Amino acid sequence: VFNATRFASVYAWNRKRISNCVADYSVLYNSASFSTFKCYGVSPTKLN
Amino acid sequence: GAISSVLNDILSRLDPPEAEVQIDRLITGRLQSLQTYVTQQLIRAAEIR
Repeated sequence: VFNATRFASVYAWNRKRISNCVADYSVLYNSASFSTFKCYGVSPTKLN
Repeated sequence: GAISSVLNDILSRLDPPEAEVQIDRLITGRLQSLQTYVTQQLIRAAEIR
């Protein structure tokens, strides 16, 4: 999702379905990457 | 009017200042609903007496 070379166009976009797995969201804070990171539905720190 | 009626949900999701906004709506309504209950019980208390 994040590290893909070229994403899908916003005119026609492919939605990535992710289920039945382990999601580690602490790596985002352990290593700063995103310039703009925000959450409307939840808090950015509560994803983990 | 709050995003969710469960306190644990808003606390595990929204930011600290954002949760207080939702907690205000939950406390406000629950306070009014309880005041309405006490009011009605006092009325019925006058009817039984």
